[PDB]
Amino acid sequence: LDALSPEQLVLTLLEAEPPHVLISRPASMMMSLTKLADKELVHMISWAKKIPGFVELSLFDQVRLLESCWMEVLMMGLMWRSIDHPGKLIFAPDLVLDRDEGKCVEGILEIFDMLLATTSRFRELKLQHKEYLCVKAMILLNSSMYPLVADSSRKLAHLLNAVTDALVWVIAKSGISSQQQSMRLANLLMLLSHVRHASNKGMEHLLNMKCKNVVPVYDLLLEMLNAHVL
Amino acid sequence: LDALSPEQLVLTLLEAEPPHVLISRPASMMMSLTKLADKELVHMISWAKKIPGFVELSLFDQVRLLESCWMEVLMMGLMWRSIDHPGKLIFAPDLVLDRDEGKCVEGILEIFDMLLATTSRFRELKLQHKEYLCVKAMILLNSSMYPLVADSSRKLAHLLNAVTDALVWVIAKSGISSQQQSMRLANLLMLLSHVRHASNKGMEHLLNMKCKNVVPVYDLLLEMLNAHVL
Ligand SMILES: O=c1c(-c2ccc(O)cc2)coc2cc(O)cc(O)c12
Ligand SMILES: O=c1c(-c2ccc(O)cc2)coc2cc(O)cc(O)c12
Repeated sequence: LDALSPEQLVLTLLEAEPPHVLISRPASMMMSLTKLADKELVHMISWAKKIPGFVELSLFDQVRLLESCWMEVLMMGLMWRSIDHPGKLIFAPDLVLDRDEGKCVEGILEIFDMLLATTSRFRELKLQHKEYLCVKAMILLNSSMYPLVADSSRKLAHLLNAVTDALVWVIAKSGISSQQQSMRLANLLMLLSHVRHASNKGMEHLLNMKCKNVVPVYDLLLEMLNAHVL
Repeated sequence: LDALSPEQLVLTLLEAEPPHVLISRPASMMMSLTKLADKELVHMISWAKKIPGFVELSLFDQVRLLESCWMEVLMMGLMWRSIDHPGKLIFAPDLVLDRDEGKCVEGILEIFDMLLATTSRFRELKLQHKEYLCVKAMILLNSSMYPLVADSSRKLAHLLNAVTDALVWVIAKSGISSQQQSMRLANLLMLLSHVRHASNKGMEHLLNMKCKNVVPVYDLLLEMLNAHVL
């Protein structure tokens, strides 16, 4: 029970943060974004396994959550990396793209603008480091409704409730009024729907891409998940 | 300021609820769903105009919110209508479909299952009538980030904050602990991302449909919005 205690949970999530990922480049923008995502997924899996209680979930729930959440978690990390730089998306060290470079690939400008506007909202709310760590973990745990709708099910609700309690604790430490605490929790959680919207649009765009101009991220992810079951 | 007061706001939303809509039927499932949506949009516009402060927003914000939110608001009303009936989707009086009827149209079963699982989550949480009225209005107001990221912008934040305060008031009246209040607010708002996910999948499916087997809902909606500007 103390591993899921707020201060301790926050500090555990801080140490599970993924490393810096480089594209390390030797049709090009899409190849770079998909190659980058495949490299980051490796570390996302590692991060998930470090969230207190995640590996105590059934294997079925662990895999369903990872397969559903990947673009959302990737995009939430992108938004945190780009928070202090209006008009820029810091995909990686590295791979810094300006909004206007989205004009070169059909369908991408729309996705860049949604990403930049969501990032702007988190900048305006002055998202804290401790709040970002809770939110990103909530994105993985709230990704698939199925796992919630028995032993493993009880557990997922409990785990999502503990991260939420941590977020509530972080907001209370800010010293603001009870009304303002309630409002800040609502403003942050309403933004989760905008991160989900971006991920859905990104996935739709990727699925509409011609196979030759892209790394097959999803199939590579499934191989990773099979590789981690065996 | 008292029009946006919690008890009064809830009671105003209750009276702005749309009427029952019938398909009134004289390739068929998709025609029925799209004909139904076009009829409901007429009343959705009317409902929006009755939410305190909505018509005080700039015309640009009113139209952007309506164009972005339509499938989400339609689907949240569907989920409320179907809440007490596992395995059934009560699209309208009527037009009651069983989960298995989704098997007949390609791509629809996936959307029916997401709708039925989200509906199941709201049933498990025992969503109250007063909570549903606040949530549906929050779905319209949180639909587009753009309008938030000056006079009309200030206003949208204020309006979204008032509905949120109403929801917080409703949850507090339930008598549960402060921790439980925080947790219930989080559980409901996290479900908004699942309603957004369903709407995105529904829109993608509709856009992939062959024009002859569907009513052109979106173009009809734009005509309604132009018809209401003029
Ligand atoms: O944003 C992305 C990303 C992406 C990559 C790394 C990140 O950290 C975040 C997103 C990957 O593939 C795409 C593929 C697409 O077709 C469209 C997209 O917007 C993306
Ligand atoms: O669910 C819907 C609805 C719909 C209709 C009425 C409602 O109250 C809610 C959703 C309309 O068009 C679609 C069109 C689609 O291609 C797929 C869908 O799932 C839908």
